[PDB]
Amino acid sequence: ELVLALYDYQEKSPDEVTMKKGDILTLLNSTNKDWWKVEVNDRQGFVPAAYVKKLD
Repeated sequence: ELVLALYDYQEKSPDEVTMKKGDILTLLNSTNKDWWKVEVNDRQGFVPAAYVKKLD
């Protein structure tokens, strides 16, 4: 399942990942209402669910 970064997000903790607006990410875990685990290129970690949008 693919998602679109709606906004830039810079990582602020060791479970997080940095993404840039318009980036296309792989949705890994949408279990948490607030933080979704995504893959941005080679790196995986959590971003705000609200800053990404399911395409798929």
